[PDB]
Amino acid sequence: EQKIQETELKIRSKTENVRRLEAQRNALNDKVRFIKDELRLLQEPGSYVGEVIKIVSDKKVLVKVQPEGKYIVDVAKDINVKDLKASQRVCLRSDSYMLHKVLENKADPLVSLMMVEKVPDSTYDMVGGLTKQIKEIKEVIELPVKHPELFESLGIAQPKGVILYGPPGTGKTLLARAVAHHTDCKFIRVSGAELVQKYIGEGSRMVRELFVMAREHAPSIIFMDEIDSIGSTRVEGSGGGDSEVQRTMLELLNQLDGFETSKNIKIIMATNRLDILDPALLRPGRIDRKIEFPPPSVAARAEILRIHSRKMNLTRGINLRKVAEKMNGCSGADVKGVCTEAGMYALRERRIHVTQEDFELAVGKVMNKNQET
Amino acid sequence: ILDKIFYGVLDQGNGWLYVYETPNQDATYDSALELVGQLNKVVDQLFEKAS
Amino acid sequence: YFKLKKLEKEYELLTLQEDYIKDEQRHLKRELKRAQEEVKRIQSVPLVIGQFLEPIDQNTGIVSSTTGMSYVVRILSTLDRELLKPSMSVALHRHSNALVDILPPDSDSSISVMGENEKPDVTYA
Amino acid sequence: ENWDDVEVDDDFTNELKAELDRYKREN
Amino acid sequence: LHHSEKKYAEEDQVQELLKVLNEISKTTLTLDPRYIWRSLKDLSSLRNQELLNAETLCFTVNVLYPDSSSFKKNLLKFITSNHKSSVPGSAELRNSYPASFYSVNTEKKTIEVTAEINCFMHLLVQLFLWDSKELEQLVEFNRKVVIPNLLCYYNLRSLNLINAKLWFYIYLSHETLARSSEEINSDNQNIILRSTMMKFLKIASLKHDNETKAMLINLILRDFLNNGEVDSASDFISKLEYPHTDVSSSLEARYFFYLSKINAIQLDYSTANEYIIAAIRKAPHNSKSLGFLQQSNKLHCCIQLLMGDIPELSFFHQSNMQKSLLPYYHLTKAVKLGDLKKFTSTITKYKQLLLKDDTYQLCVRLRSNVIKTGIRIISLTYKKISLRDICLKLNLDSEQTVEYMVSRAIRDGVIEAKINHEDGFIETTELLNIYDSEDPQQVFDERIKFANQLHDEYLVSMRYPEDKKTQQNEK
Amino acid sequence: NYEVSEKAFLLTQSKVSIEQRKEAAEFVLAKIKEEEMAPYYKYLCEEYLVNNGQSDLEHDEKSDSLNEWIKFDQELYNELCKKNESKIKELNEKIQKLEEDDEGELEQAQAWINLGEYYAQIGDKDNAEKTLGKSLSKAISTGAKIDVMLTIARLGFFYNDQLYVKEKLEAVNSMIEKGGDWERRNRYKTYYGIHCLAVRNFKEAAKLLVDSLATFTSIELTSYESIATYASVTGLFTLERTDLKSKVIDSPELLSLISTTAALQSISSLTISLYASDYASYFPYLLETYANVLIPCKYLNRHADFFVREMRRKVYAQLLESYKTLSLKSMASAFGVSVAFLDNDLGKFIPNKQLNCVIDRVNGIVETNRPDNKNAQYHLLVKQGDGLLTKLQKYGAAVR
Repeated sequence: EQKIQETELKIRSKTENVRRLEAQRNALNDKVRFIKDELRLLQEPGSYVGEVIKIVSDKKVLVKVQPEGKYIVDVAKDINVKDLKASQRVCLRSDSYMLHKVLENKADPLVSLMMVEKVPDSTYDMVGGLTKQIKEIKEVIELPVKHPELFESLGIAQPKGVILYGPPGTGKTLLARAVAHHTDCKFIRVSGAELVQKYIGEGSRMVRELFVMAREHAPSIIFMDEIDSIGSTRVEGSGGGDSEVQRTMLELLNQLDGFETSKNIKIIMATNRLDILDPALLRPGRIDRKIEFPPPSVAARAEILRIHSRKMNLTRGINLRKVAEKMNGCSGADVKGVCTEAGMYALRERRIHVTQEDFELAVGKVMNKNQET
Repeated sequence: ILDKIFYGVLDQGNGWLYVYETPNQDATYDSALELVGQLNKVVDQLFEKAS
Repeated sequence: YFKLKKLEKEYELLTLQEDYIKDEQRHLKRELKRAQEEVKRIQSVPLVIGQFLEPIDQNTGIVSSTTGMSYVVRILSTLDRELLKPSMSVALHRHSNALVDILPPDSDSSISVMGENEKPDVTYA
Repeated sequence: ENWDDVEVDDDFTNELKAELDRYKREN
Repeated sequence: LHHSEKKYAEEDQVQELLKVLNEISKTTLTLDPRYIWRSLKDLSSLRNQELLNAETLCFTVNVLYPDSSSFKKNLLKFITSNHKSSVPGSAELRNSYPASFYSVNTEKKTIEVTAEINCFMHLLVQLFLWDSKELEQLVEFNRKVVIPNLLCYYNLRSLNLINAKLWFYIYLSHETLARSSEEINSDNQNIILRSTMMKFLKIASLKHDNETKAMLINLILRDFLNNGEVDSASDFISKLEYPHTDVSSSLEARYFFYLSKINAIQLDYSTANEYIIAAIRKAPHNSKSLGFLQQSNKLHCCIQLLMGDIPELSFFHQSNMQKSLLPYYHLTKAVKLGDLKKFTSTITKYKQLLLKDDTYQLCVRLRSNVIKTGIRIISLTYKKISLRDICLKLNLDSEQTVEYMVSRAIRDGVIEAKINHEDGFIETTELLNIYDSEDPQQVFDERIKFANQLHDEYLVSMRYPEDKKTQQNEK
Repeated sequence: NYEVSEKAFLLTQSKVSIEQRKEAAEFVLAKIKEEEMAPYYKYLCEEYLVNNGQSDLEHDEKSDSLNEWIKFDQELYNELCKKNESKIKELNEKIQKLEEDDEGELEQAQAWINLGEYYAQIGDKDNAEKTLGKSLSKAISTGAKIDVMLTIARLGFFYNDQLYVKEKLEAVNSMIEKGGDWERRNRYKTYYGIHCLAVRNFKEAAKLLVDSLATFTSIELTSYESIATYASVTGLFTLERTDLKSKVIDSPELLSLISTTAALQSISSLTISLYASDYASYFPYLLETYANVLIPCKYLNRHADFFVREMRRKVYAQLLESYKTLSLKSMASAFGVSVAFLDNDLGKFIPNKQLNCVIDRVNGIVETNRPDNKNAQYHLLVKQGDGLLTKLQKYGAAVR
């Protein structure tokens, strides 16, 4: 019976070769599904996005089309007609001009610098160094945003806005990204240049885009430009730019508390003087708390020099407190400038570390540079 | 010639001279630089997925 | 006696699967042939301009063309997450409406013209 | 790693190296 | 006290027995019990010391004994048996269960359970013999039993893996008896041992068992090296019956080690140099393989010196085993400088140490390569050297003697030079500039197949384990 | 502590002048009076033997030496007990009050560091690291971290430990990585380059020495003038002739070292003579490099002859590039070497595959061996295939 058992050896021997066939079969099925998806996707005429207006008991629906207008389409067989609500984001096919699919509900209009980000790159260590600067942020921002029940338990409102102060050369612009990064919130930057155009309605629609976006995205942080006088990013306002859109902007921002009644919305604004804007902004709901940048004294700038020394390479025997006593009213821009000057003398010496002799030459240059104008 | 300015070799015994072209080779072994860097990393990462 | 019959029944699988291995290789050559033909239909001669907005699924995305009407195109297999720009002006197809290539944000237009020099001839120092 | 570490040479220390200075004046 | 000691080890022995009992009954799982039997050798050796010897006494009483009643008594007779409840039938764990080898159907001989029980019984017997180091009558008595029993039984795929490890104990226990004492009964016993290996090797040839043929060949090749028969070793390796697929890496390294010693006396060192390298790569680096790594590393140095090439000194330095490699270090320096009196005094002091591994007899052939290497050193440094200048370096006999040592060199193409007698100097014939020839292209074509050799052993091995994923249910 | 170890090292083997040990005896005799060298003072007899090591009045009574000042006396015996009292017994009562009263943290940690430094001069390495561990828990900033790297370094330079020092320095820097300035980072990197001299890493010793600045001074570990010799000898040993021009011969720090101390004669004599292709005057420059640098230094004695041999083979290779065939009246005549001795130089270098050259007997024409069309695309191109195949099949054959 060994002759038959020897023939059985071919079954187990060729079985290992059969297993190689299973390797090419799965690789072949991936190519079949790939080519099959080519004819389906490439022949699609395309589909746009529209908002649901109202539902009809006749198994139709009215969807507003941006390039066209309100047009009644037919509800798809896999889509519920009753699940469609007002201003619901759905997908409509451009061929038959009917309903195609349903997307997730969110506000996504034309985006110019309006894109909502999450935890950008910033830290309290680089833009910090002052005790009162960070402490006032915790009370005005960190407490009401993270724990809104603190003010609600006492039956009092919580600040939704802040006005930044202090002499020029603060650096609070990058600090705004640290507020959204450490609090795990969403950063929203509002640039008045992209939201104001000569076309009719741009000073309105672009502002209403922020109004509709802030409804669902309310747990976020908003930062507005063009008003900032504090010296970090300073346009010193606009005489003719803020003389027109001021009417279609500030009225829609106050409707958040009056109409939307949405919380956890932080409006970060900065100005050194109130001139071209509304003198009535001092009312609650717009300007609540005011954080002033303390003067860069010796004790305040002593820790600021310790900020760069962590990233910078320094030698031994350097006194960071004595350097702070050598100047007067040194802003945040001049600190980064004198550290840049100190790195220039190190390149001439071909040393990766900045010797104490280079600092005395760098401090002498920044004092005469800051004295002019 | 010691500083690689002029390309050539002389003969001190017979007072002769020879022809020396500037390129002595081309790019061949340079492909092993990407080969040695791959087998010292990719191979080590394969042991991590096994355990 | 069933031991002899159960063995001969297993060679029927071994009979077809020997020549079926090379059938997949010849089919793979046809799949690679069709793969090169599908790439040509994505771009070829016709091309248009479109603005990317948001994706949905692999090889699927929502864009905005020049005419203003949005269309669902087929995202290139190379662009997935990091390589795919969240908002960028890209190239599309006229009819089939498929993604083509990422176009650079050209600042040259008829309004707000900013000049640019290419290889100045002035010698340094 | 071949003909390098422990075998060394056991020459070229002093006597052989110091002799080569006298050859300069003998020419 | 003693009662609780016997029942504890027997429960663990049956627990490991029931795992391999149910796997061999349904279809063929035999690949799985092979992994369990690897740990069975280590778990049993540690267990033999604890709970004394009484774990094997109650195990025989539990199951049915075809031959095994008198074998335990004979094993217990040499140790001066201490009898505690030693009457057969004292411990009964069967209690009429299907997995317990139900007694009524077993005692009525209506079913045969002896196949898996008897073959497993002989395995535990050989484990205690090597642990207790029992010799003399107990070695020959068990050899007369297992061998006739294997010829009567018909071994299946799983049954061939049982006795595959028993043949190692037959050859191991026979060699330890001869080295302990030499007698006329040991030489005649080795004659039957040699004829028995070839009879069962033919049986495993039809079954095509990978582990069985791997264990036999390693034991057969070692027997040829002890007797030193060239015709028997050369004809045995020409068949190439050794499977390279499922055999363990430890069994592979032992195979390449034999080919290095066989090809060493064949005066072909090109193939023998590769076999000693492959034996190191296949052998594990753990402590249990140090015995093989110690002998294999000593053979590598002998192969290199016989090729004219000198091995690296870092092998005798950065390693941790260099304490035993000291005799080979002085042989390395003597070949380089070509000193006449250095090699003679080197092999004289270590003559006793090198006799154990039989590497001192190969040192006689190393004497010829002492000058041959020195000729290669002086030939590369001096292209044209006078005939009298070589004798002044190595302190040779005469110019007539040195002329004929270069003769034996270039016959095989070692030095590749010529001897001009009329001009009176030896000139090197190598002009280099071989990059433009086709000789390098011959080796270049071999490197393409070397990279392609890694395909069929790899791409096929992907789906090999994967058949258990599609068959078994997943969450 | 390094000033004694450098001078007393001449007491080991001096084949040239006895006055080298006499001038060094004035430094050893002066330091043992102020501080107790007993761990190193007794280590002189227990390090090397049968030269100056046999003379002792305490452990073993014999006289073999060229200097009798290495023997114990009653003066050093009384000073040994004084160091165990003022530095230990007096401080042990003061440090015990700070531990019970719990006064400060960093202020008390500095007392344990200063106490641990006393055990280094006494020779107790168990209590030196024990008091360091108690101060390590109280240390936070890098002010107390600078004395941690020295404590382990004192085992290598003072106690002469080539093994446990390298393993401990890598563990401390890996746990807390700061580095301070470049001079603090040199203290780790300087030993890494010096440790290569014991394990014979050849050109890998100057890797971290060249990048280190010339102002590095460790005092007790090493001095300012001695550290300049390590970077000068090993720098030319590692960097090739092309790197000597833009780094060694022209440097702001290096050229200031030889101007102050004339005992180097490396970055100048061995360079300028090589740039001028003059091998006649290049030969005697190796005498002052071997005799006045390598011999007096401790760690440079591990190699010795290994230095100048590779430097000669390097400069002989540059001569082979300037001419295809050389002459017997060029190398073996004007340079001072002799036919018998010069042939022994390259005689063992060629079979080592370090340098390829052809030496002639009768006509005496040295030919330059060149690979021509072979170069690195012949043997080096195919070597990477099988060289990486072993590491590629290591995890492939054994799986996990």
